[PDB]
Amino acid sequence: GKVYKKVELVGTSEEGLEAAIQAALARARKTLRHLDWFEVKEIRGTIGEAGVKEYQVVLEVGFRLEE
Amino acid sequence: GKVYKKVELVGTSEEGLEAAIQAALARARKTLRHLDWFEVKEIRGTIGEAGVKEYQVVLEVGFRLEE
Amino acid sequence: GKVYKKVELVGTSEEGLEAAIQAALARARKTLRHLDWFEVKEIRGTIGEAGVKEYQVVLEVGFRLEE
Amino acid sequence: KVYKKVELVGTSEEGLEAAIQAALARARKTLRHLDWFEVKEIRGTIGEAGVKEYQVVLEVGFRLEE
Amino acid sequence: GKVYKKVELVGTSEEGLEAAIQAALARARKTLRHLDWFEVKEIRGTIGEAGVKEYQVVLEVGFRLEE
Amino acid sequence: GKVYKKVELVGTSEEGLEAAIQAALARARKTLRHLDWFEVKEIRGTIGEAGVKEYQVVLEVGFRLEET
Amino acid sequence: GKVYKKVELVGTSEEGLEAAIQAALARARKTLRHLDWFEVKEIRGTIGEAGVKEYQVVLEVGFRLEE
Amino acid sequence: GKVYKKVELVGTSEEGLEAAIQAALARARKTLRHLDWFEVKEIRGTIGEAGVKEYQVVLEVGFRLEET
Amino acid sequence: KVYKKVELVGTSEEGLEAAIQAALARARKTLRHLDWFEVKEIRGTIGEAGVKEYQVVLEVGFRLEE
Amino acid sequence: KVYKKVELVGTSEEGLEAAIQAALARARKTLRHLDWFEVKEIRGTIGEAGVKEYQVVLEVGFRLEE
Amino acid sequence: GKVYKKVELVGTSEEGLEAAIQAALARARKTLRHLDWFEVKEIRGTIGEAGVKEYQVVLEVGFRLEET
Amino acid sequence: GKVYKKVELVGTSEEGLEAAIQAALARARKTLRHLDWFEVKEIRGTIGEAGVKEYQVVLEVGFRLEE
Ligand SMILES: Cc1cc2nc3c(=O)[nH]c(=O)nc-3n(C[C@H](O)[C@H](O)[C@H](O)COP(=O)(O)OP(=O)(O)OC[C@H]3O[C@@H](n4cnc5c(N)ncnc54)[C@H](O)[C@@H]3O)c2cc1C
Ligand SMILES: Cc1cc2nc3c(=O)[nH]c(=O)nc-3n(C[C@H](O)[C@H](O)[C@H](O)COP(=O)(O)OP(=O)(O)OC[C@H]3O[C@@H](n4cnc5c(N)ncnc54)[C@H](O)[C@@H]3O)c2cc1C
Ligand SMILES: Cc1cc2nc3c(=O)[nH]c(=O)nc-3n(C[C@H](O)[C@H](O)[C@H](O)COP(=O)(O)OP(=O)(O)OC[C@H]3O[C@@H](n4cnc5c(N)ncnc54)[C@H](O)[C@@H]3O)c2cc1C
Ligand SMILES: Cc1cc2nc3c(=O)[nH]c(=O)nc-3n(C[C@H](O)[C@H](O)[C@H](O)COP(=O)(O)OP(=O)(O)OC[C@H]3O[C@@H](n4cnc5c(N)ncnc54)[C@H](O)[C@@H]3O)c2cc1C
Ligand SMILES: Cc1cc2nc3c(=O)[nH]c(=O)nc-3n(C[C@H](O)[C@H](O)[C@H](O)COP(=O)(O)OP(=O)(O)OC[C@H]3O[C@@H](n4cnc5c(N)ncnc54)[C@H](O)[C@@H]3O)c2cc1C
Ligand SMILES: Cc1cc2nc3c(=O)[nH]c(=O)nc-3n(C[C@H](O)[C@H](O)[C@H](O)COP(=O)(O)OP(=O)(O)OC[C@H]3O[C@@H](n4cnc5c(N)ncnc54)[C@H](O)[C@@H]3O)c2cc1C
Ligand SMILES: Cc1cc2nc3c(=O)[nH]c(=O)nc-3n(C[C@H](O)[C@H](O)[C@H](O)COP(=O)(O)OP(=O)(O)OC[C@H]3O[C@@H](n4cnc5c(N)ncnc54)[C@H](O)[C@@H]3O)c2cc1C
Ligand SMILES: Cc1cc2nc3c(=O)[nH]c(=O)nc-3n(C[C@H](O)[C@H](O)[C@H](O)COP(=O)(O)OP(=O)(O)OC[C@H]3O[C@@H](n4cnc5c(N)ncnc54)[C@H](O)[C@@H]3O)c2cc1C
Ligand SMILES: Cc1cc2nc3c(=O)[nH]c(=O)nc-3n(C[C@H](O)[C@H](O)[C@H](O)COP(=O)(O)OP(=O)(O)OC[C@H]3O[C@@H](n4cnc5c(N)ncnc54)[C@H](O)[C@@H]3O)c2cc1C
Ligand SMILES: Cc1cc2nc3c(=O)[nH]c(=O)nc-3n(C[C@H](O)[C@H](O)[C@H](O)COP(=O)(O)OP(=O)(O)OC[C@H]3O[C@@H](n4cnc5c(N)ncnc54)[C@H](O)[C@@H]3O)c2cc1C
Ligand SMILES: Cc1cc2nc3c(=O)[nH]c(=O)nc-3n(C[C@H](O)[C@H](O)[C@H](O)COP(=O)(O)OP(=O)(O)OC[C@H]3O[C@@H](n4cnc5c(N)ncnc54)[C@H](O)[C@@H]3O)c2cc1C
Ligand SMILES: Cc1cc2nc3c(=O)[nH]c(=O)nc-3n(C[C@H](O)[C@H](O)[C@H](O)COP(=O)(O)OP(=O)(O)OC[C@H]3O[C@@H](n4cnc5c(N)ncnc54)[C@H](O)[C@@H]3O)c2cc1C
Ligand SMILES: [K+]
Ligand SMILES: [K+]
Ligand SMILES: [K+]
Ligand SMILES: [K+]
Repeated sequence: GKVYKKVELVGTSEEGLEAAIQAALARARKTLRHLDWFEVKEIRGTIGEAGVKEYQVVLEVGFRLEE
Repeated sequence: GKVYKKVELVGTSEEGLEAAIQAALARARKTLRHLDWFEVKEIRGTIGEAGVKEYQVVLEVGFRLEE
Repeated sequence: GKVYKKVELVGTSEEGLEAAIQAALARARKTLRHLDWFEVKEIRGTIGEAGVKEYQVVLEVGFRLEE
Repeated sequence: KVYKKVELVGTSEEGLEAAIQAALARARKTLRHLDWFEVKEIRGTIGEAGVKEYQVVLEVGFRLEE
Repeated sequence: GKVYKKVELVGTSEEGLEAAIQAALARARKTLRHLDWFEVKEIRGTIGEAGVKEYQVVLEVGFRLEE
Repeated sequence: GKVYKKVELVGTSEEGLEAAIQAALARARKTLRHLDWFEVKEIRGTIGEAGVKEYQVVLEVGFRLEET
Repeated sequence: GKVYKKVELVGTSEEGLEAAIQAALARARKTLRHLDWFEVKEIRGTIGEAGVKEYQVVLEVGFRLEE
Repeated sequence: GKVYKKVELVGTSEEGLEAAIQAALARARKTLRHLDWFEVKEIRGTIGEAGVKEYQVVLEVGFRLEET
Repeated sequence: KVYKKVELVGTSEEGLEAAIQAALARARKTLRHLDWFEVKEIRGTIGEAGVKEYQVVLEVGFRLEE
Repeated sequence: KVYKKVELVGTSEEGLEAAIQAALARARKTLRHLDWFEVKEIRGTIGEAGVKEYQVVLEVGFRLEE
Repeated sequence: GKVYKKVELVGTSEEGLEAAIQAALARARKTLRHLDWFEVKEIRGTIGEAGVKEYQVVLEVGFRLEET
Repeated sequence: GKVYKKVELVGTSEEGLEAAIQAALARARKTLRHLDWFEVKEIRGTIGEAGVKEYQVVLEVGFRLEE
C-alpha cells in the first residue's frame, strides 16, 4: 500500500518547546511534501546567562512518498 | 497497603503540550476518582497547513483504588 | 483464540517488596477474574525517618477475558 | 479529543495476524471508536509440533466519548 | 572501508505484515541502490469495521553507498 | 523450585515470519528438552531482487531444566 | 581533554514545562559553574483540583569541571 | 585477557524473590564453573488463589571461562 | 521546589530490602530531605553457597535547600 | 537553526575509530555543516582471524541551510 | 531455513576495546563453529591506579548452526 | 553492608575513545576515592574539517563510599 518515510530533524528555539517543534516542521515543509505526523524523540538544550539558551527538540517527521 | 491503578490516555490540543495534558486529566476526572499523578510516555502529533495540527500527549494517569 | 487483558497496578506496603506485590494482587482479585500472571515494571518507594517508608511495586497483571 | 489505550493479548494457533484479529474482535465487544493498535510483544507457547499458541501483546487505542 | 546508509520507512498494506514489509522494500528499490538488509522497528496499524484496516510496519532499510 | 533456561536463536525462512519462527523451534527440538515458550526479540532480514530475500526472527526460547 | 559532569535534577512548576526546566537550571547555577547543556529524562507531575498541580521535569544538567 | 560467559536462567520459588534467585544459582552450580555475578533482567510470576503462586526471576549469570 | 537525584548501590548479604536500607542509611549521613527512591538494577556476586552479596542500584531523590 | 540527522554505518578492518572516520568522510561528500555524531551500535563480522570488519552505526547531525 | 545461535560473552583486555572484542572472539573459536557476526551490548571496565585497569566488552556472538 | 556511589561524567579527547575514557577517570581520581568500575552509557562527538574533532564518552563511575 502507501509507503511513508521518516526523517529526523532537530528544531531549536530560544522561546519554548512548541516553538522548536514548529520551527522544524516549517523547515521540513520547504522541501518535503505530504507531511503527516511527528514524534518527539528527545528534548534537550543549551544553557546560558538567561538559563535556557536554546531549546532543542529532536523529532521524527513522517510523510507520504509518491509513486 | 494502598493500591493504585494506572490508565493510559492520550490528550490532544491544537494549542500546546500543557493544554493536551490538561485535556486528558480533565477527561479522566469525569469517571475516575482519587487522581494522584501522571507520567508522560510520548509526545507526538499531526501536521497540517498551520504546521502542528494536533499535539498528542500520551500519558499514564495514576489514581488510588478504593477498598 | 483466547484473549487476555493486562492492567497496570501499583501495589504498596510498608512490609516489603513481596508484600507490595501481594497487595496489588489482592486488590486485583476483587474485580478481575481468571488472574494468571504478573510482570514487575518498576520498584520504587518513599523514604522515612529511618529508611524505606513505603515500598511501591508497579506491575502488569494479566488475566483471561471471558466469553 | 481524548483517547484511551488498553493492553490486550490476542492468541491463535494459526498465526500472527489471526492473533491480532482475535484481540481486536474482543475489544469491539465493549469498546467503541477503535482507531489504532501497536504491537508491544510477540511471543508464544511451544508444543511437540513447534508453535502451539501465537501470542501478540498489543495496545489498542480508541476515542473516549465526550 | 565501505559505508552503508539506513533510511526509515513505514510500509503499509491491508493484506498483512509481510505485505507491509514488502511494500516498503518495493518503494525503497525505486530510488535506493544496493539494498542489503532491513530491521523492523515497530508493528502497528489502524482498526476498521471488522478488524485490522491497515497494517503499518516501521523499518530501517540498510544499503551500501556508492563511490 | 523449578528452573528454566533461555537460549537465543535466529530462525530464518524465505517464506515468512511464522516459518522463520518455526525453523528456530524445530532446530531447538533436536538437542533441547521441555521447550515451553518463546519471545521474539527482533525481526529483520535480507533484501533481494524481489524484495525480502530471507526473513530473520531473533528469539529467546525458554525451556525447563531437569530437576537436580 | 575537558571533562564534564552530569547531575540529575527535578524542576517543578505549577505553570508549565519550560518554567519547570528554568527552575531547575536557576537552582543549578547557585552552586554549579560552567553549566553547558541539559537533557530531559522524564516529564511527570501531580494532579489536583485544578488538573495539573505540579509539573515535574527530570533532567540531566551537564557542566564542565575545572582542573 | 580473561573471557566470561553469560547464561540466562529463570529461577522460581513459591517463597520469594531471594529464594527464586538462589534456585537459579543452585542449578547453575551443577554444570557450570567459576560463577561470579548475576544480573536480574525481569521479575514476574504466576497468580493463584492466595496471590502469588510462583515468583519467577529472570537473570543473567556471569562466569569465567577456562584459559585457552 | 527543586529536587536532586543521586545514584547509590546498596549491598547486603541478607537480601534485597537490607541492601536498599544500607544505601538509604548512608544517604542520610550527608543528604537532607530524602523523599523517594527508584530501583534501577538488582544484581550481585556469587559464592560457594549461592548469593554472596546482593547489590541494589538505586536513584535517591531529595529536596534541595532554597 | 534546524538540524537534520542521518544514519550511516562506517566500516573498517582496522578498528572503531577508523570505521567512524569512514562514515564521516562519506557524509562530507554530500552534506554540509557537519556538527556532531552519536554512536548507536557497534557490531561487526567474524573471520578466521577474529574481527573481519568493524561496523559502527551512527547518527550524524548537521545544520540545514535556511 | 538456516538457523543461527547467539551466545553472550564478555571479552576483557588491559590494552583496549578492540583487544577485548578480539579476546572474546578468540575464545569463541575454541569450541564453536561458523562464527559470523558480533554485537556489542555493553562497554564497561575496572579502575586501577593508572586509570582503566581492564576493559570489558559484553557482546553477543552469532554463529550458524549445522543443518538437521 | 558496603555502599557505592555512581557519578556520571563525560570524558573528552581528540585522541580517541580510550583517551576520552581515560580523561574522565583521571579527573574522577582527583576528588573521588576507592574508584572501582565504570560503565559506558554513550559514545558521541563533534565533527571537524577532516573527521572527528572531539570524542565524547559518557560514563558512570562507581566507587566505594567511606565510613
Ligand atoms: C507509523 C505511523 C505512525 C503514525 N502516527 C500518528 C500519530 O501519532 N497521530 C496521528 O493522528 N496520526 C498518525 N499517523 C497517521 C498519519 O498522520 C496519516 O493520517 C495517515 O498515515 C494517512 O496519511 P495519507 O496517506 O493521507 O497521507 P497524506 O500526505 O495526508 O496524503 C496526501 C495529502 O497530502 C497533502 N499535502 C500535499 N502537499 C503537502 C505538503 N507539502 N505538506 C503537507 N501536506 C501536503 C494533500 O493536501 C493531500 O490531502 C501515523 C501513521 C503511520 C504509518
Ligand atoms: C508508582 C508511583 C509513582 C508516583 N509518582 C509521583 C510523581 O511523579 N510525583 C509526585 O509528586 N508524586 C508521585 N507519587 C505520589 C502520589 O502522587 C501520591 O502523593 C501518593 O501515592 C499518595 O496518594 P494517596 O494515597 O494520598 O491518594 P489520594 O487519591 O490522594 O487519596 C485520597 C484523596 O483523594 C482525593 N480525591 C477524591 N476524589 C478525587 C478526584 N475525583 N480526583 C482527584 N482527587 C480526588 C481526596 O480529596 C483525598 O484527599 C507516585 C506514587 C506511586 C505509587
Ligand atoms: C503474554 C503472556 C505472558 C505470560 N507470561 C507468563 C509468565 O511470566 N509466567 C508464567 O508462568 N505464565 C505466563 N503466561 C501464562 C499464563 O499465566 C497462563 O498460564 C496462560 O495464559 C493460560 O491461561 P488460561 O487460559 O488457563 O487462563 P485461566 O485464567 O487460568 O482460566 C480460567 C481459570 O480461572 C479460574 N478462576 C477465575 N476466577 C476465579 C475465582 N474467582 N476463584 C477461583 N478460580 C477462578 C478458573 O477456576 C479457571 O481454572 C503468559 C501468557 C501470556 C499470553
Ligand atoms: C497517540 C496516537 C497514536 C496514533 N497512532 C496511529 C498509527 O500508528 N497509525 C495510524 O494510521 N493512525 C494512528 N493514529 C490516528 C488514529 O488512527 C485516528 O485516525 C485519529 O486518532 C482520529 O480518530 P477519530 O477521532 O476519528 O476517532 P474514531 O473512533 O474514528 O471516530 C468515531 C468512529 O467510530 C466508529 N465506530 C464506533 N463504534 C463502532 C463499532 N462498534 N463498529 C464499527 N465502527 C464503530 C464510527 O463508525 C466512527 O467512524 C494515532 C492517534 C493517536 C492520538
Ligand atoms: C549494521 C549492519 C547490520 C546488518 N544486519 C544484517 C542482518 O540483519 N541480516 C543479514 O543477513 N545481513 C545483515 N548485514 C549484512 C548486509 O546485508 C550485507 O550482506 C553486508 O553489509 C555486505 O554488503 P555489500 O557490501 O555486499 O553490499 P551490496 O549492496 O550487496 O553490494 C552491491 C550489490 O548491489 C547489487 N545491486 C544494486 N543495485 C541493484 C539493482 N538496481 N539491480 C540489481 N542489482 C543491484 C549489485 O549487483 C551488487 O551485487 C548487516 C550489515 C551492517 C553493516
Ligand atoms: C520467565 C517466564 C516467561 C514465560 N512466558 C510465557 C509466555 O509468554 N506465554 C505462555 O503461555 N507461557 C509462558 N510461560 C509459561 C511456560 O510456557 C510454562 O507453561 C510454565 O513455565 C510451566 O512449565 P513446566 O514446568 O510445565 O515445563 P515443562 O515440563 O517443560 O512443560 C512441558 C513441555 O515440555 C515439552 N517437552 C516434553 N518432552 C519434550 C521432549 N522430549 N523434547 C522437547 N520438548 C519436550 C512439551 O512440548 C511441553 O511444552 C513463561 C514462564 C516463565 C518462567
Ligand atoms: C555528552 C555531551 C552532550 C552534549 N549535548 C549538547 C546538546 O544537546 N546541545 C548543544 O547545543 N550542545 C551540547 N553539548 C555541547 C556543550 O553544550 C558545550 O558547547 C561543549 O561541551 C563545550 O563546552 P565548554 O568546554 O566550552 O564549557 P564551558 O563551561 O562553556 O566553558 C567555560 C565557560 O563557562 C562559562 N561560565 C562560567 N561560570 C558559569 C556559570 N556559573 N554558569 C554557566 N556558564 C558559566 C564562562 O563564561 C566560559 O565561557 C554536549 C556536550 C557533551 C560532552
Ligand atoms: C561484564 C561484567 C559485569 C560484572 N558485574 C559485577 C557486578 O554486578 N557486581 C560485582 O560485585 N562484580 C561484578 N563483576 C566482577 C565479577 O563478579 C568478578 O569479581 C571479576 O570478573 C573477576 O572474576 P575472576 O576473574 O576472579 O573469576 P573466577 O575465577 O570465576 O572467580 C572465582 C569465582 O569462582 C567460583 N568458583 C570456583 N570454583 C568453582 C566451582 N568448582 N564451581 C562453581 N563456582 C566455582 C567462586 O565461587 C568465585 O566466585 C562483573 C564482571 C564483568 C566482566
Ligand atoms: C521526579 C519525582 C518522582 C517522585 N516519585 C515518587 C514515587 O515513586 N513515590 C512516591 O510516593 N512519591 C514520589 N515523589 C514524591 C516525593 O516522595 C515527595 O512526596 C514530594 O517530592 C514532596 O516532597 P517535599 O517537598 O515534601 O520534601 P521533604 O524532603 O519531605 O521536605 C522536608 C522534610 O525533610 C525531613 N528531613 C530532613 N532531614 C531529615 C533527617 N535528617 N531525618 C529525618 N527527616 C529529615 C523533614 O522532617 C521534613 O518533613 C516524587 C517526586 C518527584 C519530583
Ligand atoms: C540535538 C543536538 C545534539 C547535539 N549533541 C552534541 C554532542 O554530543 N556534543 C557536542 O559537543 N555538541 C553537540 N551539539 C552541538 C553541535 O555540535 C553544534 O555545536 C551546534 O549545533 C551549533 O552548530 P552550528 O549552528 O554552529 O553549525 P555549523 O555546521 O558548525 O555551522 C557552519 C560551519 O560548517 C562548516 N562547514 C560546512 N561545510 C563544510 C565542509 N565541506 N568542510 C568543512 N567545514 C564545512 C563551516 O566552515 C562553518 O564553520 C548538539 C546539537 C543538537 C541540536
Ligand atoms: C540476526 C542477524 C544479524 C546479523 N547481523 C550482521 C551484522 O551486524 N553485520 C554483518 O555484516 N552481517 C550480519 N549478519 C550476517 C551474517 O554475518 C552472515 O553473513 C549471514 O547470516 C550468512 O551466514 P552463513 O549462512 O554464511 O553462515 P556460516 O556458514 O557460518 O558462514 C561462514 C562463516 O563460518 C566461519 N567458519 C567456518 N568454518 C569455521 C570453523 N571451523 N571454526 C570457526 N568459524 C568457522 C567463517 O569464518 C565464516 O565467517 C547477521 C545475520 C543475522 C541472522
Ligand atoms: C553495581 C555494581 C556493578 C559492578 N560492575 C563491575 C564491572 O562492570 N566490572 C568489574 O570487574 N567489577 C564490577 N563491580 C565490582 C567492583 O569493581 C568492585 O570490585 C567491588 O564492588 C568491590 O569493591 P571494594 O569494596 O573492594 O572497593 P575498593 O574501592 O576496591 O576498596 C578500597 C580500596 O580503594 C583503594 N584506594 C582508594 N583511594 C585510593 C588512592 N587515592 N590511592 C590508592 N588506593 C586507593 C584502597 O587502597 C583499597 O584497596 C561492580 C560492583 C557493583 C556494586
Ligand atoms: K510547553
Ligand atoms: K505474518
Ligand atoms: K524480597
Ligand atoms: K578504540
